[PDB]
Amino acid sequence: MREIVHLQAGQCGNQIGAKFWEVISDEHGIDPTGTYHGDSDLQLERINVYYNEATGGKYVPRAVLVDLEPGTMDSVRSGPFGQIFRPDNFVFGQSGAGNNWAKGHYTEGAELVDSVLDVVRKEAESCDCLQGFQLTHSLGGGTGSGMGTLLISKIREEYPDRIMNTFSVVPSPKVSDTVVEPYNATLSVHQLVENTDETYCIDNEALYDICFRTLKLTTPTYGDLNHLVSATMSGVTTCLRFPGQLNADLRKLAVNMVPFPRLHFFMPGFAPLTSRGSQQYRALTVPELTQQMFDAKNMMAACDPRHGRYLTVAAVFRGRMSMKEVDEQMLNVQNKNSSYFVEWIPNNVKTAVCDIPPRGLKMSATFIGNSTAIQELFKRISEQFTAMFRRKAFLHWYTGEGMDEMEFTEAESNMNDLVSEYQQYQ
Amino acid sequence: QVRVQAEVKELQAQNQALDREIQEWESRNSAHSKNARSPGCVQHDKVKS
Amino acid sequence: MRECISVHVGQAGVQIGNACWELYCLEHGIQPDGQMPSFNTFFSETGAGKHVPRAVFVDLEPTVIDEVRTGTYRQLFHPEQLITGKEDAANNYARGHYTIGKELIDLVLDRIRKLADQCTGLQGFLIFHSFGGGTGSGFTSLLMERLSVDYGKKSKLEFSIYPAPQVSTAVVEPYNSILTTHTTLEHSDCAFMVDNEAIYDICRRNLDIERPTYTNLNRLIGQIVSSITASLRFDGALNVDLTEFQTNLVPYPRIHFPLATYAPVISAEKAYHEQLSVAEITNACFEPANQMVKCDPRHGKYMACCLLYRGDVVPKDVNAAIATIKTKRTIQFVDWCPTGFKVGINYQPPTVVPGGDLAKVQRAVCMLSNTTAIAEAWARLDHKFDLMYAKRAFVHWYVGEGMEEGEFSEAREDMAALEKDYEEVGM
Amino acid sequence: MRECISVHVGQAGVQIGNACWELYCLEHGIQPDGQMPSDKTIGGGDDSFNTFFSETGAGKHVPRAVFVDLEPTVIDEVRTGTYRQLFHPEQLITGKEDAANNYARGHYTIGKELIDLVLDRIRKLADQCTGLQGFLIFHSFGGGTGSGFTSLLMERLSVDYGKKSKLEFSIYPAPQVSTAVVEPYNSILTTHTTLEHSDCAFMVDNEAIYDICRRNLDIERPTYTNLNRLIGQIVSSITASLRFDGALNVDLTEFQTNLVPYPRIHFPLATYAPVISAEKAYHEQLSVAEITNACFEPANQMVKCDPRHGKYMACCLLYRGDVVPKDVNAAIATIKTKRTIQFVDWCPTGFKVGINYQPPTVVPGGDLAKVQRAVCMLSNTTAIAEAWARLDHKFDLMYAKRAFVHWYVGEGMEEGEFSEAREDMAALEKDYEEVGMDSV
Amino acid sequence: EQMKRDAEIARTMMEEHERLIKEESAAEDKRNQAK
Amino acid sequence: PKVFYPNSYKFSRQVAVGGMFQNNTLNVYMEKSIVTGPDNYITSYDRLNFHPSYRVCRPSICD
Ligand SMILES: Nc1nc2c(ncn2[C@@H]2O[C@H](COP(=O)(O)OP(=O)(O)OP(=O)(O)O)[C@@H](O)[C@H]2O)c(=O)[nH]1
Ligand SMILES: Nc1nc2c(ncn2[C@@H]2O[C@H](COP(=O)(O)OP(=O)(O)OP(=O)(O)O)[C@@H](O)[C@H]2O)c(=O)[nH]1
Ligand SMILES: Nc1nc2c(ncn2[C@@H]2O[C@H](COP(=O)(O)OP(=O)(O)O)[C@@H](O)[C@H]2O)c(=O)[nH]1
Ligand SMILES: [Mg+2]
Ligand SMILES: [Mg+2]
Repeated sequence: MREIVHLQAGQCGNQIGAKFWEVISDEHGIDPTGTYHGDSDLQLERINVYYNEATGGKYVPRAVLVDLEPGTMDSVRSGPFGQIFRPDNFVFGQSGAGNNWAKGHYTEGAELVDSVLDVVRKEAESCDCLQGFQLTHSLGGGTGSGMGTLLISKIREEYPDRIMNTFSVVPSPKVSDTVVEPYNATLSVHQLVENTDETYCIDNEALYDICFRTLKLTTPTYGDLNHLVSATMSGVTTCLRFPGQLNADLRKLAVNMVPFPRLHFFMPGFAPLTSRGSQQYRALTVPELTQQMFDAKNMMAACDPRHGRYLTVAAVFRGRMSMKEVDEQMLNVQNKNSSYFVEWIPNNVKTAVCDIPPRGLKMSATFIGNSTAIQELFKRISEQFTAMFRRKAFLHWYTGEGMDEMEFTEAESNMNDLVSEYQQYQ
Repeated sequence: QVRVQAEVKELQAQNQALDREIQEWESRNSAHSKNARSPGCVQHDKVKS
Repeated sequence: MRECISVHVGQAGVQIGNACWELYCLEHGIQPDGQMPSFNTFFSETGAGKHVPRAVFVDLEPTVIDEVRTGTYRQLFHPEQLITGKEDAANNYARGHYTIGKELIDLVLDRIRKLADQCTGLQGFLIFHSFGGGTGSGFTSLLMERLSVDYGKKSKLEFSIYPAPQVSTAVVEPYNSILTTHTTLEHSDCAFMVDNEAIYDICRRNLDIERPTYTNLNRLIGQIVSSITASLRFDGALNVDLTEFQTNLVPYPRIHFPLATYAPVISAEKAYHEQLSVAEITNACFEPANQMVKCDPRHGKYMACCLLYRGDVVPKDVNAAIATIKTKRTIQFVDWCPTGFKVGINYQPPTVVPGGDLAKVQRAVCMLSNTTAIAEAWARLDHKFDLMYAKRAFVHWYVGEGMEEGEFSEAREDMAALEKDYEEVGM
Repeated sequence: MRECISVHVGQAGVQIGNACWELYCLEHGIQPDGQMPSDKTIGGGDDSFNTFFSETGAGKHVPRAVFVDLEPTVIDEVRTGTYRQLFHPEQLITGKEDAANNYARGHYTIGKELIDLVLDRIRKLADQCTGLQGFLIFHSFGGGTGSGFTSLLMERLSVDYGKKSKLEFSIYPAPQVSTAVVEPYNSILTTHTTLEHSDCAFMVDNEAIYDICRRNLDIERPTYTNLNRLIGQIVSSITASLRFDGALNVDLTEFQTNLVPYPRIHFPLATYAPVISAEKAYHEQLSVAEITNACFEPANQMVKCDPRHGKYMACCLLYRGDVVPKDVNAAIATIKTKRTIQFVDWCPTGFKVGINYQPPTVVPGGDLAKVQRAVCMLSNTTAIAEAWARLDHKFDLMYAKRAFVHWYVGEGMEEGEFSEAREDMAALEKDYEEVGMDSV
Repeated sequence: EQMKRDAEIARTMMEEHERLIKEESAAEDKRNQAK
Repeated sequence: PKVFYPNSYKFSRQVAVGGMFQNNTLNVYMEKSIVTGPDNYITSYDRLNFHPSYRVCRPSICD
């Protein structure tokens, strides 16, 4: 019907990938063996969107785990929800790219591309009618950023009707690991401004700042942020899986959000995040829930909307919940503010609602934001590409495999096309 | 910050101008009805006719 | 033999049709799985003792049809009638018009053919839809155009949810609403409309109900449709055939968009204390609150007014209260309509749904107004479209899926002609 | 078909109608559920309830009254009391924010959000009338809603309706024992907006009913529930001639032309003569003559005002029970020819007598007894000009040092409105003195 | 019926939160063991 | 050491982690009504919004 074939890339993907199928499978009542032990018959009617049925009534996900050091596949297979995949799908190389885009794009990665498309094209032909794909990855390294730009532009080559959606961790400079994160990130958008056209923006700096104020956590391990990431990639395709009082699938959210075809970088955020000490005293109604979607600290991308102006807003709700409190509450926020929300878009809110909440909650929601303040995240990573590239600090690590000095400049103003296009609409 | 404070004071003055005009229009409409009814009554003139 | 064929298209269509067909099935003595432990206006009969509705359900997203196909009405319909696409229209007039609906328009028209050959005295179709979505604009436009050029001069009535001023869920809703109004301006006999924001206000105010869902609206729309079509099933003092609205309400062939309301919308805890006589309910129809479409009533003058009374009603009460309404000279009727009204009466009182909220009232009125007031809604629905189309927002998807840039413009002018036509027939 | 619209206002108006409407559900056979019981519902020969109660097609009776205040805690004891389902729930208007004992708060600030709303529920109740005999305002000269909003209703009812009767019942602030300090600012500022737009207004002190209870009813420490039974008996006796037929039937429209000699002297004071505790009713005969001689006493008034210092302009005696009218006319000749009871020398006729057949009833728990006949005197004596020489002095001391005026001028009122409504009672203190003078 | 369902759901969520509290006390005692 | 009153701080650290509550939100609040009913939504600046109760003689728009 409306299926999606999942794909991963790199270490930063598989930790979000293996946390994803710990969440989707627990929403469908599926054991790590794969056989169904649920409670409602409604949990299995649209299980064919992500999964596939083997013999014996066992279900296999439609996912391919891609990396370039075989220690990463041993990390995920040995995990709790990790033996579920068909073992003919862990496609990897052996000689690591090693935070080198030019390896993962030109020389090392392209040795493996003819293999990885076969497991892509066999799980997509098993489908009857495609809707799209998924890539979970980052934009800091070279094993997953540069293969990720390979693996999209050679998958638009084949299935360019069906709408593809990637989910990208964009690297902040305030909490950074490697030195050359400008050199991989500011040019990897050259094939993500064009080829996916559905891409989300998650910052590791803002993912910490959720975890100090709202959650108020002491020790945030990397297994709890991917909890927070995989519970909002799930929410944007719950209408596509579960029945809705007013629903909107994946393609419907594209045609109503993006005003012009190169502005598709989003601002996700989960609604009812609350701490374990202040959980009981907190009210759970709908005007309380819109108190928390439109914050500046419950936003997973490290850019502040009040330094910009909103283009459009979606908010996919969940639960058994009324419909005047959806609609009249979000007219209210649009009316009382009226300055961030633009003119010449006379309604700046889209909405939707399912019937089934996430497991263990009375009601939740998922906020999607499309803001014009995201151009300060592109400004603050290209200025750090002015500094290192004037005196040519690190270009020899990637140019032993062949890129002249202007292919970085060609994809500089191709990225700096995108800064000004938010400016002209503000 | 200082220019936004200037516009806040501007819109407060505009608000009090419209509030004064609401008061004057309410008094005018009530006094117009009061002076308009005073000869005769309503619909009993029709029944008597 | 006053048979009508009902097609529900759009999610608004099928979710209204759920409440409509539970209301019609409880109207007669039909138990809901089909059997029975006058009904030939909407139901065919098979000699095992089974009743089959004259209904075709269609959407291009399978889950909203499949919940009907699995739920408690699975044995009501011949299960080929629940038509279902593969890929959703994705809120896209071009996709539901030019690209996606070309796989399913043939199936729905052939099942319409088989039902109209099952029928024998055919009178009209009831097409249930909205002005919000791709399959609620484009597929309905193709359906109406093909049924007009195929069946002839038979009454294709359409029922429309209307886009409110400050209430919408989409962003691009002026675009597809002005497009479906342009291309369905010609081949629908009449188009009733309702406003969700006004039903929200009535649900807050008259019925004492806070936070209403969509079932609490679709029950009211079911009561409206049943009060329209009680005349064909049950006979009364002054019956009104369904063709009579075409020569009655609309004066010029672009003005076929009348409004409606239904006056004793009242909960049990207040209707236990209040009596509701005929003069009371027909005076109560004309409040600016108790209408069902948001237009300011007092800024417009009335053209015609078709009242439908249901239950115990004596005709002199009607004929006195009508002149009582007329003589006030603030309810401005146009100076080229001295007749004013058109009234019908049926004997069988309004019924009650299980799990319901409208109180059982002995008599009820549904009034069909034709006002001049809706020029403000057409002014604002042209204005929002004009605000977005100054700099080409959201257009490139629809132009990649099948219209050039000029067809939005010619629909803009072919809709603005209607707003000039109201000032023409107003002055 | 005759009718009254008993519109209340104020927190001392809802507590009066709680004890007023329980009397009218007992005069008729009406249950608190509203439906008539089984014995009277087959014949249906009685249509005496149409003055006050409506009648729906399913056989339920809903009264004609709207309850108004800005304090949401005395209406919310009606929506949970015994009379939960009698009143129509759209006739209990109730505001969130208070009035808080300021006239100017209850005329200009808060009351404008309810002046439109209550004038739509009034228009329902007065629309069923073939003929409206008159309204019945129950208010108080004490605080915000009962004194401020009442003046806002008077300037909007008469503009709406016009030459239609509107009787008024009102407490009057006591000489010595009152319960407020801003109170004389109100009672001078509510008479001035009632001198034009009220056809009649009765006068009652709660202090004089505190005196009759230690004296006649033989009750020590009376509560506020026992003040609204006495007032509730009078408003029965005024309106009983509409509902139950009599020998001398006297309507509401009869009074307002038959008590006022000059058109700003509409402040008559009233009394109820046979109030006897049920012990002493076993001891005392209660004839028709001796309960006429017991209205003109120096102790059975209801305003603290002894009319020995004034001349009686007129009386309007209304009788109820079993009376025969040879024996009424024997007693009125005694009171005219008695020397002390002063009559103004431009009224040689003097009186107005009314007769009705229904005896007064007994509410269960009421301290009053079942007495075979009862009267209700109505007079506007000259002596009431004494009582304004007490209240208008109490306005003058406070306004000399300008005490308490800063809440009023800040709550949407101009300072000049105390001056013009002070000079206005500098005429009415003289207007009684010109007509009490003997003829020249 | 709706009131009974809502009370039952509230009891289920409070039981789950007590389970979370016990799990975190166990983990802190494990850290104290690691000391 | 018979009695012991030590200054505990576990709740103070537990609440003061991450900085105090400062409100960072888009402006959301409803201007409420004055008449207390579930119906009868009257604000100062949006008066005349009530249920016009049923009238025998004339409709509401011609008072
Ligand atoms: N009365 C009623 N209206 C509804 C209901 N559900 C949605 N609507 C209205 O329908 C409008 C949107 O309908 P559409 O945009 O056509 O969505 P759709 O019917 O699914 O059409 P497609 O998305 O193309 O399949 C919204 O503005 C809602 O107000 C419902 O259950 N009852
Ligand atoms: N006779 C009588 N007097 C009462 C009764 N209840 C209160 N009072 C008196 O009436 C005054 C009460 O203040 P009111 O002005 O009536 O209260 P209000 O009308 O709601 O005005 P605000 O309290 O300011 O809102 C006081 O003087 C009380 O002595 C009653 O039941 N019977
Ligand atoms: N969500 C998540 N992000 C991680 C984790 N480990 C590293 N990262 C992010 O990954 C970025 C570095 O890119 P990298 O993971 O090396 O790309 P790779 O070459 O594909 O492994 C850093 O900025 C981290 O923020 C993890 O366990 N979970
Ligand atoms: Mg749809
Ligand atoms: Mg009070």
